Amino acid sequence: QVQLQESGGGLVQAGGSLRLSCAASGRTFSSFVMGWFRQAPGKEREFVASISRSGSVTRYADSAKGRFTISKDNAKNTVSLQMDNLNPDDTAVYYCAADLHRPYGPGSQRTDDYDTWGQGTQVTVSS
Amino acid sequence: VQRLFQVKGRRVVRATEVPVSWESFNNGDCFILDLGNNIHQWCGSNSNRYERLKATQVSKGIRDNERDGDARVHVSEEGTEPEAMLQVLGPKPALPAGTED
Ligand SMILES: [Ca+2]
Repeated sequence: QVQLQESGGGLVQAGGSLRLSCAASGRTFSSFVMGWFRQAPGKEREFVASISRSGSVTRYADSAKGRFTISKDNAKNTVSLQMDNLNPDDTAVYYCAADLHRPYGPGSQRTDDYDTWGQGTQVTVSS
Repeated sequence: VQRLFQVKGRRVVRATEVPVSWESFNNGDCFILDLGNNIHQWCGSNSNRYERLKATQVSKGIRDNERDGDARVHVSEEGTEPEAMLQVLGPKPALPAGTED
């Protein structure tokens, strides 16, 4: 029973930055693919960024390329999301996710490929 | 819902079901760990071309035919197992060799 918990969300001003982190708890034996999704009010769950087991190959949603940087720390067993140049279209609950079944490559943009999730964190960009 | 199948052979390859455990594994054949909506194709380092080709076919059948499409097939190599395989089998031991095929 690997678990996931997000941290570091909060309030930010249109143009600002924020860093999100996800700590994986429970017993583990190796590294694994992890990813960030978000859900806005009204809107449904969408991909933001995912990373390979080693942190070496990443993928970014269209909204996300340029402004966000995903990285991994395998001893810490965390994942991070650096969010620069935020606008209010980024306001949502941001979810941590893990694909424990994938043996190489970043995660996909689909939620059904992610089997482990945290309860999220709130990110609010107000204009 | 766990099954394991050994994929052993040459030019005639057999997929035989085996205990779900590391003990069943050896480093010279391919194994298929059926985890329901996730299917793991695992090939030993000393696996032959034929076994890996049949291993792919055995996987296809579980997804297409037993899971009616709803299954992902994850291919991995000895020593680079998915965390999900290690969750089920526990940590991998230095695996014993395979026999003649
Ligand atoms: Ca063999």
